[PDB]
Amino acid sequence: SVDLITFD
Amino acid sequence: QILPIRFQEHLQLQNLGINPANIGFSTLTMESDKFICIREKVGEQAQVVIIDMNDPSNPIRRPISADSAIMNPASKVIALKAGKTLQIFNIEMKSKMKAHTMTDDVTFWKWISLNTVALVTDNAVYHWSMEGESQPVKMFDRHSSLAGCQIINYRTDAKQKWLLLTGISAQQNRVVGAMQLYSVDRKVSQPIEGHAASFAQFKMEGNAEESTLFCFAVRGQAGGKLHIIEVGTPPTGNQPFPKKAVDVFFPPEAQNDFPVAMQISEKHDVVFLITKYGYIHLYDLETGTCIYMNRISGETIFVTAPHEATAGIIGVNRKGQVLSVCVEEENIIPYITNVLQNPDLALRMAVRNNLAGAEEL
Repeated sequence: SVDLITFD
Repeated sequence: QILPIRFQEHLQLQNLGINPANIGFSTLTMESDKFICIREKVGEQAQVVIIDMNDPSNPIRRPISADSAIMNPASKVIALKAGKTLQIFNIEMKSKMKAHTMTDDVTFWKWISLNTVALVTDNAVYHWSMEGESQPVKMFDRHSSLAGCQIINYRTDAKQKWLLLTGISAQQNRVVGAMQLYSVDRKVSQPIEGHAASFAQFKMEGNAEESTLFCFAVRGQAGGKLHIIEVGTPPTGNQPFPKKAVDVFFPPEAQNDFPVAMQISEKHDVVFLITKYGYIHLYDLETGTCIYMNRISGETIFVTAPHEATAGIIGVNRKGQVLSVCVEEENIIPYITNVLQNPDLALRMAVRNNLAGAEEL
C-alpha cells in the first residue's frame, strides 16, 4: 500500500 | 464604546494562492492554531497545502492521494487516509510513523490530543494512540439517534473519561443536533439534543480538586439553551458544581441560525459560542451569565480551534479569512460593571482571573 504523500 | 472582546484578522488564504473552491469543511482542516491544511487538485495532481501559522507566507504543497488530511495539534505530523487506509507521517523526517487498515470507512476524524486521533465510522468511535505499536481501539458503539447524521464534531474531557459525538440532520426544515455522551467508566451512552459543546476543568473556591464540566448549546423548539453540568462523581472532599441553564438569544431575522462552535478559555473561565450565520456570544463558565453578543459577519466560520496566545478562539470562514476572538483583558471588567451593570459578576471575574477594573465599581 503506497504512501498517501510524496516528499522532495 | 469599549468591547469586552477583541477581533484580529491573521490571514486571507486567497492572498496565498488558495482557490476559494477548496475553502470548506471537507477540504480545509485546522486541528489547532499552529497549522491549516487544504486539499486542492491542481491540474491532475491532488496536493495538500500546509500553512505554518508561525511562517504563513511560505505554504508548502506536496502531492497526495489521500481523501482527508489532519495535522497534529503541536508537531508537523500529518494523518492521511484514503478509504480504509490510514497513514501517519512525520513531514520533517519524510517518514511514515504508522499505518492501519480499518474494516470500515472513516467518515470523521480529528486529533483529540497531542498524541491521539479519534476515528468515527458509520457505527463506532475509536481512539488511536501514536505511542509505540498502538492500533485503533473502539471506545463505544454509535447510538441510533445519530444514524444518518452528518458527523460535525467529537470531543472529550481532559482525562478521556467523557466522550461526546455530535451529528446534525434536516428535520421539520431545521438543522437538528444529535449528541451522544459516553461514560468510559460506566459504559453508558446518553442521547442529548445539542449543536455545540466542550468540556472544561474548573476549580470551585473551597474545592481542593478541579471539577469536570460539560458545556453544550442547542437551538431546540424550546428556543436557545446553554447548559453547564458537572460529569462524574465529584472528587472526594469537593462540593458538587451546581448545574446552570441559560437562554441563548437568536434575533427574529436569524430564525434559521444555530450554534456551530464552542471554545472555553481556562484562563478567563468564559465560553465563546459561534453561530452558523456569524453571531459571537460570550458566557461566564461559572454562572452561564451572557456577557456579550454581536455579529462578526454573515459568513459561516466552519472550523475553529483554541487560540493559545490569547486564550481565545480562531477560525476560518468560507472567504478564507483566518480570524480570532479573545477577551479584551483591559475592558471586560469595566464593560461588565458599566455596560452590563453587573458589579457582582465583574468583581467575581476580576479576582477569579486576576483582571483590572473592579477597584472602581
